[PDB]
Amino acid sequence: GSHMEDFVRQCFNPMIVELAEKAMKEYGEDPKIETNKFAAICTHLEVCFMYSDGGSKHRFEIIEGRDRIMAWTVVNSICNTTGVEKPKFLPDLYDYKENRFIDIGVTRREVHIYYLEKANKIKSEKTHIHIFSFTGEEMATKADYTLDEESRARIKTRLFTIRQEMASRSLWDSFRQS
DNA sequence: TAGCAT
Ligand SMILES: [Mn+2]
Repeated sequence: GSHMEDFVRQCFNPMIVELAEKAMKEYGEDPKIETNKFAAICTHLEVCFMYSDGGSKHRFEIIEGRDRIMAWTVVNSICNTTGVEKPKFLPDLYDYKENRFIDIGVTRREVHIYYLEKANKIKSEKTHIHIFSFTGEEMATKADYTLDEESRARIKTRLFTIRQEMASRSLWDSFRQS
């Protein structure tokens, strides 16, 4: 029974917490033990949903948050109807305005470190990468940041708030260093 | 699978 687990459950809304729990269990893993992975998955979900709220109403197909089988089904429907390349790893959103998949990532390292790791470990060229840090930096493919500044700014604000909440509980050093 | 580790 870790502090980190009880922190996560009062920091994120129940719908995000339930989707996180399902994602770790769908891959046979324990929120109670892998508490840093629990917090990261909740963080990734919250950013993806905040990001999809930033568009015009029909702009994005949400992939993140669905059962894996249904996620790939929706990816195949997009690739078959748009002709866009089928990504190798499950993306987070599909941008109907710019006709591309987006993979969002959140990092406690310098933004470019995770960006470059993603820009290889995913290879599948045409997928747009958008990285956010817990210090208010972002980095996106071709410096194309997809949303208005206000929509990205509220994401950066929320991430710094998660950081301060973890730090005020002495969970940040453990989280940052794991 | 998240993303930090290696
Ligand atoms: Mn992602």
